[PDB]
Amino acid sequence: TEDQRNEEKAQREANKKIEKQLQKDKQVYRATHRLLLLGAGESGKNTIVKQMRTSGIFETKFQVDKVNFHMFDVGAQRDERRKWIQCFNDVTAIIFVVASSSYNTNRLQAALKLFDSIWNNKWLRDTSVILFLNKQDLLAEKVLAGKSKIEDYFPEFARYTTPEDATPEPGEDPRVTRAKYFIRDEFLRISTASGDGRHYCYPHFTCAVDTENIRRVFNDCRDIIQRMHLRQYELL
Amino acid sequence: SELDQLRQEAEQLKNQIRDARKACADATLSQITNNIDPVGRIQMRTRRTLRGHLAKIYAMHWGTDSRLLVSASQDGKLIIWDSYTTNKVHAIPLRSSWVMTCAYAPSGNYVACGGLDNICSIYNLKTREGNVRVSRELAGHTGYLSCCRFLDDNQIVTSSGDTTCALWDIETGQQTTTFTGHTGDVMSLSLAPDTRLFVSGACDASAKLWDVREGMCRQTFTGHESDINAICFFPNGNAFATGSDDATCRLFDLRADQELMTYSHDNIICGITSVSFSKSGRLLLAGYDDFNCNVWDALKADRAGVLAGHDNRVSCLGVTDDGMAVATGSWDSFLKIWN
Amino acid sequence: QVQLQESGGGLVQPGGSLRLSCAASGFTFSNYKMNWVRQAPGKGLEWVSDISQSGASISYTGSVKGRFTISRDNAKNTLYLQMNSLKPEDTAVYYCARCPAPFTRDCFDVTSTTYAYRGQGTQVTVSS
Amino acid sequence: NTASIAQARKLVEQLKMEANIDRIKVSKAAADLMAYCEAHAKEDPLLTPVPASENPFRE
Amino acid sequence: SPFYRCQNTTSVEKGNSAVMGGVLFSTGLLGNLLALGLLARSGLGWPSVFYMLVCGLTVTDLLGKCLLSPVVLAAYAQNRSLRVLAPALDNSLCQAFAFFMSFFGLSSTLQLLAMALECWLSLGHPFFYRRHITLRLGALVAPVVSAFSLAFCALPFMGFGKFVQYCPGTWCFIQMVHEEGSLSVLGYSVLYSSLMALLVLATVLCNLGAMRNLYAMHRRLQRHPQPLEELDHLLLLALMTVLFTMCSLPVIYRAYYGAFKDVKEKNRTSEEAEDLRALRFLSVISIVDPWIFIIFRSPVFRIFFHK
Ligand SMILES: CC(C)CCC[C@@H](C)[C@H]1CC[C@H]2[C@@H]3CC=C4C[C@@H](OC(=O)CCC(=O)O)CC[C@]4(C)[C@H]3CC[C@]12C
Ligand SMILES: O=C(O)CCCCCC[C@H]1C(=O)NC(=O)N1CC[C@@H](O)C1CCCCC1
Ligand SMILES: *[C@@H]1O[C@H](CO)[C@@H](O)[C@H](O)[C@H]1NC(C)=O
Repeated sequence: TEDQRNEEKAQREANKKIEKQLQKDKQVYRATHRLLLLGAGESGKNTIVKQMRTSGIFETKFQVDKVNFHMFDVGAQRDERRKWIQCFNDVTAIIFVVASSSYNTNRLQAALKLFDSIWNNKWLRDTSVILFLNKQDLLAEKVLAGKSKIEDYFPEFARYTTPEDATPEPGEDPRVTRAKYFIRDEFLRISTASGDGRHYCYPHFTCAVDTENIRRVFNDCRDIIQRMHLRQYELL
Repeated sequence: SELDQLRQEAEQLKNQIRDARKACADATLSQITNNIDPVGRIQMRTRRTLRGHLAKIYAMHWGTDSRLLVSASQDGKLIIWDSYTTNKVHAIPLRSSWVMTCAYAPSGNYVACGGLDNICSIYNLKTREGNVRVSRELAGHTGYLSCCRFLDDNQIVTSSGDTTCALWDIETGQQTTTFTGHTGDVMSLSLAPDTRLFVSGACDASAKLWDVREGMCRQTFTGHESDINAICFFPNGNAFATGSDDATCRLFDLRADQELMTYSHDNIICGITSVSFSKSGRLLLAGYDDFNCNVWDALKADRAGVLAGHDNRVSCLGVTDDGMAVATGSWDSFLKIWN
Repeated sequence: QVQLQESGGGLVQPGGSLRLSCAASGFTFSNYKMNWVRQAPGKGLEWVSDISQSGASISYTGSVKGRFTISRDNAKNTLYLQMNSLKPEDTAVYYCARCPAPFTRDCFDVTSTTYAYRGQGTQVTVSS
Repeated sequence: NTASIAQARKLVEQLKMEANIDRIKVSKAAADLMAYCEAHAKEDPLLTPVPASENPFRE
Repeated sequence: SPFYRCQNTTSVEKGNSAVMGGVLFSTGLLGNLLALGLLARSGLGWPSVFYMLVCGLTVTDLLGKCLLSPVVLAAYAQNRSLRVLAPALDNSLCQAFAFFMSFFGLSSTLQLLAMALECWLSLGHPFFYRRHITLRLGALVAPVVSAFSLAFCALPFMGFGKFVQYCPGTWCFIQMVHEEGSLSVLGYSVLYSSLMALLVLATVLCNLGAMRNLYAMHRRLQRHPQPLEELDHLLLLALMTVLFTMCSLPVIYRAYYGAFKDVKEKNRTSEEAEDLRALRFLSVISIVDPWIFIIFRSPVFRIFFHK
């Protein structure tokens, strides 16, 4: 049984070499944060990709304050998402990009329905969503001087008023302030109905020329990690 | 209109099929049984716990020697285990981290995997003077890879999210045959004991029987009412079982061309992720979303046992070729061997 | 065999009324949330309304609020959509859609092209 | 419209070859599955447990 | 006249009773047993780094009370001082009593600092916490702290300090007053309490840093059965900080008052009663530890008194 003892010695040595490599991989895995970039082509999702910087999936890597982020964009998949979206249940956050100017087909209602399913999916109940309401300048044109109207697609907009805690931008018309915060309150109505303290929604107004969305992703992700760490002190 | 006439003729043909199936349904599987002895209580214990994956495990597959096992996790890792000693034999880093399926070649020389990158990658485990490398990448699917199974060292059949199945020539990397007809994402495939037929389950609540050497659909089965997640052949090749999102397993017969048995309970309200048979076919093991695995009596449709050891969703299941043990993978990043 | 069959559409003057029906078979009707969707002659598939497993949880798209009424009948496995004050913008093919899984709060792909759990639809034309 | 009639033509042709097959009685098919299990019951370790000396996973 | 009267006495001085020393053990036994009863239900299902730290603190608090209190209560019952309690063990019982009393004070203070550091790092530097703080590190806190505390508190056994018996004769501790002002006796007394002073200061600063982040987290959420919110976590940190500081400073003050004030202007009757209250105050930290860290977090308790 000398050969039997030697081959198990050789098998134990090969297991030790693997375990040493898996220790290095564990340190890299927990020092890296993964994000899912979700949105339609018209929403300006591709413009967010360059701000951060056939194939089934694309990856973008960027670093903020010595912290590594890996963002994944779905390249070649069908519009039925109910099966492959379960793969992103353990990401740090889902980046949801919405064309706020597309309210008149009703692309804004389509984005609200997709956000409702993501927020209420049983495998995504602990995943936070970073919401980017994109193209505020396009929304500015269609509300102030344009004849495009949002009350016909959203009858509740007539009774809606700007909240007191809302901060209008410098040099911003009051009429487009109502347009921005009405769309934001549409998503906040969904998120606060069944948030239950497991996941949170972080809405932001963005533009193509901003180039500050990379910092806002970092700050929201820091808050997501803090609240994950806070759940360990209710130990019973 | 010509489109309306084709819908009427299709509706007429569906009634002819339904009447033909009802004509041969003289009895049920329950009536033929119900005089045989029940299985009893099946109490299995965990014999091994395999640790080392960093993220959730999506797939596993036994080798034909019933000792070596391969598993896939979404930490971008492919680990080959020795189940008798719990030693790790290989750890293959993957180019894409979103693997959804894995396979073990019956010769033991190759392992395949794939996922959201729409590629089935072949790894050679017997490289001369080297480590494990990528032997071949199979491209051509326009959707995510969901399942793959070797026929031999040079042929492999894959399922995909583009509502198709394909047969590949590994040496040339080209699709030899394309299997079309499903209208939803194909989630699983199971090869017959003789590699002449296979069955697939898709998200259109149907299962199809395919002929490998002719590339045509022979029979279609429409028992379930929601998406089919898993499928597995009976040991003799004349039947198969499916698991669906409607919290129900079902058994279908090829020669009778209809469903035979339904495996469900009132207090089970979660979908089935994986199914497998024991060596004789008497037991039907199913993995569920409520973190458990149920053992069913295949002939009497009464639950005989529970495998409850995972803290998260059970995602994959597998029985050895000698029938000695079962393996369960889960979203808690652990594999267990039950006996 | 999951089957959904729609009926009740037709030509109607503006300001008229229609009632649509959806006979369901092949599944337990009381375990699923049901939807109405439509496709305009130029645009794509658009969600209209939905109703929960037991009713009592009803939502509409904004353009039809106060004019459309969705109803459920679990005893007869029928879905209804009462239409009042019809506009020429309501000309579409209306489909009866079922959510993919039972006992679920979310419904994902009911407006996707080539969705399995949707019927063939009925044509509604509003013109004077 | 062209893609709709093309899909419906292939649906009819698929249903024709599936309708014209020979099917056996369910009782005949049920008796074959039952006879397979009883001829391999003694060869199923999960059904009939093996002794601990014959179990490679028992330590 | 020697400063310590009861250093050679063989009986309990008249005018003392075990009521105060029995209440502290009775309340501390029921609190820590209930806390360990709850930890068994959750962890074993009849874990985080905070779960590992809390278990080590509760084990130390239970071991300290069950090991020291019966010796004190036996002295009152038998009317024999601590150095004639076990004649087969002679005065070695007093030396071991003083060693363990100083060990449990130092070990529980170091454990509370590590629990303050863990909460400050996880909320103040969440990205640094995720890279470097693991479950293995949290399981090595109580063993490594105890190994250091056992070696540090054994310095008087090596010739660097003294242990003496305090009136009424029912307890022993570090000698803090020396008539000749020897640097050997007074050097360790100052070194022990200076180390304890820096640990208390670091624990208070770490708790203040953690409470600052908890208020900032609540402030962001304000902009937008029941789980614990940020403010009740801040409420429990504020309560622990006040009690930990209040019950630790009497011991530190006695060591500095005994090393830097001349003995001739000190009196003796008042000093005996003040040294006793300092160690009775220090005993309250183990009584209130299970309630702050375990029992008030239990859903079972929150049913009866919602807050
Ligand atoms: C001589 C007899 C009468 C007294 C024994 C004195 C020491 C040998 C005891 C007293 C305090 C005990 C320590 C108190 C607390 C702990 C934490 C305990 O860890 C846990 O309870 C959970 C954390 C983990 O498992 O790592 C490990 C044992 C240890 C170090 C104990 C080790 C043994 C110690 C040092
Ligand atoms: O002499 C007298 O009358 C009272 C003597 C005063 C000491 C109390 C001893 C005993 C008791 O009697 N009651 C307790 O709780 N004890 C145990 C405390 C103990 O946990 C603590 C840990 C931290 C360091 C300091 C001691
Ligand atoms: C106690 O006895 C020691 C000698 O063992 C002596 O030095 C000391 O002064 C005595 N203390 C008293 C009597 O208070």
